Amino acid sequence: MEGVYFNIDNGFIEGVVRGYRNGLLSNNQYINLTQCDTLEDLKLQLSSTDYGNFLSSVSSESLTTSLIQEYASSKLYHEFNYIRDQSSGSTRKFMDYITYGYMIDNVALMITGTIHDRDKGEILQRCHPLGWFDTLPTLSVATDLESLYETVLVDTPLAPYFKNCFDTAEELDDMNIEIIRNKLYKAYLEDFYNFVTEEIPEPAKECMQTLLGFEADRRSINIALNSLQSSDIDPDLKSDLLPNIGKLYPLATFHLAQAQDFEGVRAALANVYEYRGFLETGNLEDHFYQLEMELCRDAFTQQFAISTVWAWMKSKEQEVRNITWIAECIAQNQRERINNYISVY
Amino acid sequence: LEQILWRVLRGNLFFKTVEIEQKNAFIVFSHGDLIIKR
Amino acid sequence: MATALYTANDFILISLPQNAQPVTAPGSKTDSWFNETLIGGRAFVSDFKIPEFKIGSLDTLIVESEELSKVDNQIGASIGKIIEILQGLNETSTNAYRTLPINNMPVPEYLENFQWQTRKFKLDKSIKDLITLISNESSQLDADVRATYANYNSAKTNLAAAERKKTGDLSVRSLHDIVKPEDFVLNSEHLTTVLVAVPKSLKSDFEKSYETLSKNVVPASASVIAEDAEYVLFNVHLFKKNVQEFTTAAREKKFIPREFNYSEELIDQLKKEHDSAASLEQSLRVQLVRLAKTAYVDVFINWFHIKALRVYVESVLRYGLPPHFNIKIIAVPPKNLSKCKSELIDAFGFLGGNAFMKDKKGKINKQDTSLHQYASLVDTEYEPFVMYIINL
Amino acid sequence: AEKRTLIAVIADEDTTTGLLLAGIGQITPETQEKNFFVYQEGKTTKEEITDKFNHFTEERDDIAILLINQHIAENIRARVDSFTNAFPAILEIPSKDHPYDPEKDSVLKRVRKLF
Amino acid sequence: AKQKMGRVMQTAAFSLAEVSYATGENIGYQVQESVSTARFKVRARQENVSGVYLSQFESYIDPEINDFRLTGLGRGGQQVQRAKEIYSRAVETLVELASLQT
Repeated sequence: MEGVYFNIDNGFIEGVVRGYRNGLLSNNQYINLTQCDTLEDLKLQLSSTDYGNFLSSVSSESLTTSLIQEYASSKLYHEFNYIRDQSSGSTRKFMDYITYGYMIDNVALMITGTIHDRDKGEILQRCHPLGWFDTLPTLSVATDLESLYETVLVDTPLAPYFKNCFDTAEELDDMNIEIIRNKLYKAYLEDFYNFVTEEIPEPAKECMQTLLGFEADRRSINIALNSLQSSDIDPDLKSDLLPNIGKLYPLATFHLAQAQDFEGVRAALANVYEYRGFLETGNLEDHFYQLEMELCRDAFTQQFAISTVWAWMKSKEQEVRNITWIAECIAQNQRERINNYISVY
Repeated sequence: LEQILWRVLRGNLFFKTVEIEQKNAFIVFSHGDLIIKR
Repeated sequence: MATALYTANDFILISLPQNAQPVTAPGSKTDSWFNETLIGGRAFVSDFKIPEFKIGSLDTLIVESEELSKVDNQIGASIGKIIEILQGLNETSTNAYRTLPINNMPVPEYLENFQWQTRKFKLDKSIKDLITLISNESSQLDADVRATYANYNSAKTNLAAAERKKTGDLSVRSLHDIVKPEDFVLNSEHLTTVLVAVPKSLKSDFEKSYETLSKNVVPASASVIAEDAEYVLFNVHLFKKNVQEFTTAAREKKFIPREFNYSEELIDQLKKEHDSAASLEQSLRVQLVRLAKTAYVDVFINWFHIKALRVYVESVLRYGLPPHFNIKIIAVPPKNLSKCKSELIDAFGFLGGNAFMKDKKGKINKQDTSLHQYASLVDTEYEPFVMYIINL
Repeated sequence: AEKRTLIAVIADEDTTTGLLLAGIGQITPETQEKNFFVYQEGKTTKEEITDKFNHFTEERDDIAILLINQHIAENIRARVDSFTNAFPAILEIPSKDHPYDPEKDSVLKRVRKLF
Repeated sequence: AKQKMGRVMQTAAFSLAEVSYATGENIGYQVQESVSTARFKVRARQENVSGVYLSQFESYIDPEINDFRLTGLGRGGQQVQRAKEIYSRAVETLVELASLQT
């Protein structure tokens, strides 16, 4: 409903997130940036965004490799640490779990990579509000479940890696970052439905349920398509099968994902999606990005709710990859393949 | 199940017999002299 | 069932010996038991027998049966791929090309008159070379329609790439269809042509700030020479040295600068690329339609001959003695193959054995595993006699 | 006869990551030493590239062709120009974000003299 | 062949650098840690039509050697798998073009 909630904490974070969300790359800037092939036309459209402040300070016409990583790291750190540092209450505490869930995937791969005997001297942050030297090196250096639970217990609130460490303590899911990443993606998908069901009374959310259901179905279809041709075990949980809409069964997703190759769950889930009968990874990769990009601009119309900040925090992952692919492709003198096929932003 | 798999993968070109042993089971099949490899 | 069956009739291919009889009618022929004892009295029986081929031994018959089953499954998938490729072009509906006369004759009349007649096949050669030649001809016929569909998709992608240069948003498009000798002068090094894309709200700001946007400009050039759906196109003439200051003031004014140069070869190649892509896609669709129709007809005839040879090899390998048997095709109506399959399987199930007979009806296929095919090399359903399910 | 199946790679992290993802090299478990050396932009020195090229050139016999970039090969042009044996062969290719140069080819200098 | 191999290596390095920069994580550490076998190998053969002996190379791919476990992280897994397949497809033509140097 509307007119019954007076949360000033969501109104302050909605205005602080709306101030950075106002001067951002919209769908017209991405459509004009994808069709553009000039340095002045590409730098002029991307220069008016939040990531274009570094291009305004340091003027350039050709996008470099280190400049896109430094501008994307400063844009993500300024868009995440600035909004997270200025928020308080249940809005900041609930907003910290979204960054902790995104940083838990890199923290689990760094923790498994530390026991895997791999080199590590630089780690990029996508949506993690904490740096890779304060919280990531302590959890990555520790290899025991008692030290990971003790280090996870010091943080407030608890991160999602405690349940993955508790499930992985008995050796019930996998001994790699693949099955722990799929089970962590399924538990992260269930945590959004639990938080959306818990916050359904005070805040009114309608676009967050459709964006969470479409992002959960596209994340389950992308997780099932990612385990295809990769030697996925049928007994272990690796396809991310779970009920989130009502038209996706676990036997159809895991059976069609593992060794069956049955795209009936895509057409049975919906007919307005980009891929419902396709079987190629190239068209399914652009169709999953076009389906995940939808429900983002329409969710930004409503204000005074965390559903707009939930899709706005998830839009920076596709916007950073689209801006990095468009800036690297246009700066590298080449044509975009995944960015040219996508039209929904 | 071996007779069902042999009948499903080779048709009716075999013999289905069973003999009680001391546990074990005595089986015997009959076919051509040139189909010993198959 | 089938991926291309919408309103087509179903047929069941059965094979039995010439001295067999049913279990529900002792002392009666199989033709009278199929015609009179059929479910509902509307069962249509047609001849499906063919001439016998030279057999060397059972070892070559087993490998010919496995290669005939794999070539029958590959021809069945190749027929559905050409049927889906022909249905995707919008040249055949869900009630045409599945229930109409194919090969200039009906499905029951052409199937009843199919006595192993070919124009490139013989009756004294090996069946393995004819089945492999038919499977290679159907695979090449489906590969030709797939290559024609890929070339039509590439021509449609080239036409879609030329459509962005032909019109749309002024970000990659260049004016090559509205250029004249009175709006763009590039005959000397003093004057040049620079395009500036401005919005509808910023038209007065670009028209008023056009004189102060750069030094050495040409007045009276504020006109709508081109129009878009997100911005307006304006023409401005100035020196080449002032393009950096005009582009800097245009970028500071929140405008969209366009890099365009006066050249007839760019507009001629830009129009010739879209015309060649449109003519190439238009010829590729017309060639792909007839190639898909001829590949569908040749894949249908090769699928029918491969199905008859696979049914004869499966009946000869599964039956043993005698070498000759009664092979016919029974035409069933739509949504009636379960009763004829359960009655024919229950009636003819006692011929093979009482331990390998089970109740089954219809044909249920799956994406993970195609069932009800009677495969002799992979795990699938099996019956006492030769039984094949064909869904048109 | 065939006595080498692995290929050495000495390039940037993008080309070395694509070549390692393609499966041209691997890590032998007999000594726990990889068959490739990643070149960090500004992090590695010329002594590690010359030690890795010297260890992969004569210290190993399973390397069929030794890959080297034009930018990384310029700092090792003395040791790369001094090595002219075909076992393993040295193929100078263009580096990432760099154009083709005829002066960065050791085979072109010896092939140019007395051609 | 050195110019075409340099152009194809520049395109494959640009696509792998675009996929690695778009992934947002160190893909080289996970690819180097998960890489313990050689999927694409070469065969040394003696094909000499001349006064002396020549060295030839033939590209071979193992059928049991599947794709490396580097996918399954959401959107970056499909781009890493397609970048690995395009990197191997460019690496086969790069080795086949660079085989004549010996």
